[PDB]
Amino acid sequence: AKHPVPKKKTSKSKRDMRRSHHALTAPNLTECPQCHGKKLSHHICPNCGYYDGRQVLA
Amino acid sequence: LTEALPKTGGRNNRGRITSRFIGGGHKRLYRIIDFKRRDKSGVNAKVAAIEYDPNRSARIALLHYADGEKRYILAPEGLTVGATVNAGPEAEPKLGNALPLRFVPVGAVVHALELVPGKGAQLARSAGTSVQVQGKESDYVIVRLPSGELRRVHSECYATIGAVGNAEHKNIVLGKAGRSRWLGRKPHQRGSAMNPVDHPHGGGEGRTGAGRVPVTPWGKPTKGLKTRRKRKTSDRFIVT
RNA sequence: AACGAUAAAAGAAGUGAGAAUCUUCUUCGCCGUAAGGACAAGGGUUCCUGGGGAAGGGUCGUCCGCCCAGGGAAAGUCGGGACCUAAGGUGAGGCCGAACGGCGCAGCCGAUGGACAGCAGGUCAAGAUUCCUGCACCGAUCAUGUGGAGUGAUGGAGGGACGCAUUACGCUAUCCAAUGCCAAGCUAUGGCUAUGCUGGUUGGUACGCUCAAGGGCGAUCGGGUCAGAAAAUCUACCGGUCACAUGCCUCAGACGUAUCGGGAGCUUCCUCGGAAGCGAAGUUGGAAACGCGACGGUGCCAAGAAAAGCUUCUAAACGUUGAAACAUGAUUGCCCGUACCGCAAACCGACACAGGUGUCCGAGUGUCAAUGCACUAAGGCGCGCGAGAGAACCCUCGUUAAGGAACUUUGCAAUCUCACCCCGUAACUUCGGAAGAAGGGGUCCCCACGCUUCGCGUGGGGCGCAGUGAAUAGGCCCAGGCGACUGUUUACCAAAAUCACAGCACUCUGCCAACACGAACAGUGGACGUAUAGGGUGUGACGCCUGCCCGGUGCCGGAAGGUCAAGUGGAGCGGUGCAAGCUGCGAAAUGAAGCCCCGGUGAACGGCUAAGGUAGCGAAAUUCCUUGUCGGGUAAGUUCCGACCUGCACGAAAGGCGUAACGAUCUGGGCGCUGUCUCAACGAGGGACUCGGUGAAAUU
RNA sequence: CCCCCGUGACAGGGGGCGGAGGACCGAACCGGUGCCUGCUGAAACAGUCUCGGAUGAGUUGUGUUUAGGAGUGAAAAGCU
RNA sequence: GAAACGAUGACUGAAUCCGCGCGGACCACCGCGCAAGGCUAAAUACUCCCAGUGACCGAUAGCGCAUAGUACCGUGAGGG
RNA sequence: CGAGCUGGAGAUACGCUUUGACUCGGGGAUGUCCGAAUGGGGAAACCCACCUCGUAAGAGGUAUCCGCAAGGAUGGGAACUCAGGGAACUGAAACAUCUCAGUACCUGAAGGAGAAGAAAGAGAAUUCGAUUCCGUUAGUAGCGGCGAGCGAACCCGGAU
Ligand SMILES: [Mg+2]
Ligand SMILES: [Mg+2]
Ligand SMILES: [Mg+2]
Ligand SMILES: [Mg+2]
Ligand SMILES: [Mg+2]
Ligand SMILES: [Mg+2]
Ligand SMILES: [Mg+2]
Ligand SMILES: [Mg+2]
Ligand SMILES: [Mg+2]
Ligand SMILES: [Mg+2]
Ligand SMILES: [Mg+2]
Repeated sequence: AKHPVPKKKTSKSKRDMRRSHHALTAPNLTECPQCHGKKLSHHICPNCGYYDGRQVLA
Repeated sequence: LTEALPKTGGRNNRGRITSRFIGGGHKRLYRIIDFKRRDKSGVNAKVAAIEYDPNRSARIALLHYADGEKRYILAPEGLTVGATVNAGPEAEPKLGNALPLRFVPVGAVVHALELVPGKGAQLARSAGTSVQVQGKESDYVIVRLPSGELRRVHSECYATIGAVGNAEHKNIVLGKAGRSRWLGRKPHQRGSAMNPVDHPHGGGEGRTGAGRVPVTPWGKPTKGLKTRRKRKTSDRFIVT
């Protein structure tokens, strides 16, 4: 059939214990010095399109 | 070559394969032949041309009767294009002339012989087939059939002078299979190649044979197959 | 884990709640004898338009072949039926059968075939040989005229009516070239200024004293009835009379004139995009069919549907005072199919699946040719997850020092070889072959000169490491085993040394043939055959050959006798009744095929007791011992070759021995070449790894 | 088939021309040799490459016939 | 089986009322019956349908179906 | 029957109805095309005809099997009935007669039922008086590789 296969149902503890590293990491947010709405570091502020001056439209 | 019937291939009877093998072949048209000749008694005909007929092992001649009507007749060994032939009791013991056995002298070599005065020819129709006239008995005549059987045939039955044509089936070597295919199916399939299930010979561990039997039941070499029949009495000396 | 081919994609613009994915634009890359286009089958509305956005879509969707609504499909001439017949089906009567049912002459059903009248353009969002415009043709009923007497079947005959290969002449479709014509413009990077560049370059019909290959044809009088059931003026058979080349009849197509059509583009309006109006040129030359002229020519054996329409005839029958045939105008025009996909995401494969699917068309350049191969037109696609990374390991690849089979079950795998031309070419042979044997040289460009080109030959010069410069593209040889040979087979582990084979034999069968299917005295296959034919079995081209043994088995042959069934035949025994009777069982002898018995038969089962192996082969596809023994080849040889004979256990049509040629067979050897190996390395791609989206399975 | 030479017991040998073949090479087409890949596949039998036939015992559509101890079979107990 | 009687596919083949069959080889007797012509209600079997009832079921039960021979699988019959 | 109706359908609109709708009970008249199917053909539901009457629309007929003709049969039925034909698994701890069983199945005819039925009978009393069904007789008598196993009938009691 399917050459290598599992030997027992992996317990609720053991199965969950594995997901101990699946913990999503929330973005490190900074507020734009202009338009004042959050933005990700080293990127352009979504709201105005500023990044010292204005680059992107709307 | 002139106004004939359509021959249709068929090797299975009312549905099932009856006569084993038989299958390929270039397609043929049936030529209507005058075997009896009886109604053309007294009237002479001229040999228009000898011809090819793939239905027979012998060649065929074309007769043009004095009344107009043409008939395909069997071609005898010797008959030339443009030779006169007549039917009826009043006829020469010369090539092609059709006459009954009483008027046929002793020793005269004939072919295309009936069995009942009527119906038509039923003996010596193949190539080079000859009937020896041994002698007269009563209203019957003793004759030697191509095989060597001495049948009592009534002197009232018609015949044609001479032996049949199409030389000899010898320089006819076939050659390679396919020749036999452009006629009838893969031939003689060995029952020894078969299986216990298929044919008595079949089985074993190599090449063999042990009892000597045909497809279905019987026994193949030497075993008289004739019945204890009526026609036996109208026949003297069989073998070969 | 996967997201279904390694044919890419990129950016810009738009839309939208939301966009890698939908739209438009410009690039890119992929197919192009297809991955374009046209049918058929099959599917069924999937086609178009306008909406939608649960589910379906291997991701996302604003999108679709999906959900909804509306529409679209037009025929006297295309396919089919009102026409015809094949295989087959069916079949009043007729033949068989426990039944139900099985057969069957005529007839009837049945396209896969025969027959048959329409072309060219235009154009919905979606149909077009159907609608529309232009100009045709077909039959039918009648109307006016012509003509002035036949018309001619349910029957005759003629005719339709037929293969395969090879091929001459002319031709178009159709394709190429140009300082031919026509149209638009411009070009600049260095140049060109047009003799450059790009595009187009004739389709339908009518008429002609125009060119024309090829193709098709004999006419008439008479006689015999004995032939077409009969008739016939028709057809056939025989005869007489003008039949060589000529001569009639046909023009495939080409040309000219006209006319309708189209035609590169051009012109306005534009409602984000279409619509209406206009319209230039038409040349010279080369190629060219599987289409046409056409039922041509020749060669061949394996000897190549039928029926109707159709053309010719009389029988009947109506009428000669209104014939058929012609001509022109009116009229007439039935039923079904027709959208759409259709080598595929709409069909069969459970899937939007790397498979399968019959027919047609399928351009250009280069290339002996070509539907091959590389690029490419028209046209159609990038294959419905994506983005980074550049580990192990996996697949699919490229190169590799020296070595070159040492790998290994085995050169398995992969190299090498590769086309066309020229030279050259063995053993052996069945005289054909082996043979592309082997081996060698060439091959690009330019100029001159020679010829038969689409090019080729000679001479001289140039360039590169290299000239079939890329793609398609045999490695070869020595010996053996088996089978002759082409072929065939285990759909899905066996392609072979199996089966078939031409050739050989033994044998059975006399025709309502043996033999086979079958309820059957049916019917049929064998066969519309007839022993130079048909069945069965074995062997297996060809060459030389096929020994001995008939006791057992089987087949064929004999009868002097033994055996042996029902039945004929009743001697004798017994039951009951007073009795005549009525009753149970009943020998002898006679009574067929078989079996015992005698004889033969081996290309019958067989044997090497009935006899003990004739050649020929032999350690073999057969051999235990065994890696027999000596020789060969190797540095070394359980295999291979060759002798030998001690054949555990070869041997003559379960054929013996040998054989040229054949082989995706099997074994052994050599040359070549090589990552098969010493012994691995580096490089590419696709997974593997990482993010975002969708998210299985055995197992437990 | 037409021309050319040769007579030892000989056969044909040469040219022309023709256009044979279960002939060759090779696409379509029909097939399935060897390896690898695939092996909860793209796929209930395939893929790339390589290989066999390729005017014949050839391939193929449509229509129709033969079936369960029955059919069919260039013969494996194959296919139905 | 000592196998009567019915039945009849094959060959045969009679008596006619001091006549014929029967009574479990066969005989005598004793006893029961008139074949070889037809017709014939009712009591019995069943439940597609109908009505009534039930120590019958109540949605994995009960019909397969709270309705469906449908969806779906199969060329098909068939299955569901 | 006596006020509602306009089917499930929950759906709006037009309406109909005490001159008695609707629904219920009972007759009729229509009834396309297929289907025994029946003019002929056919891949059911579609093709193609002819004869008659008819102004076209339209109406009727054209199959065979019996008998003069009236008139009768063709096909369809859940099970039940009878007739022609007639398995195996299984039991016999194997299997062959036997069993399963004249069961399953196929076929023909038929009806509301059928079949059977008026003693050349049952039978042992010189008793009975057409048939079917139930009880019983009775696992008796008997059959039987006398093995597995199969198994009556008269009498009597009823339904009729
Ligand atoms: Mg027939
Ligand atoms: Mg990736
Ligand atoms: Mg990083
Ligand atoms: Mg040898
Ligand atoms: Mg071979
Ligand atoms: Mg081969
Ligand atoms: Mg992920
Ligand atoms: Mg090749
Ligand atoms: Mg080859
Ligand atoms: Mg519940
Ligand atoms: Mg139901």
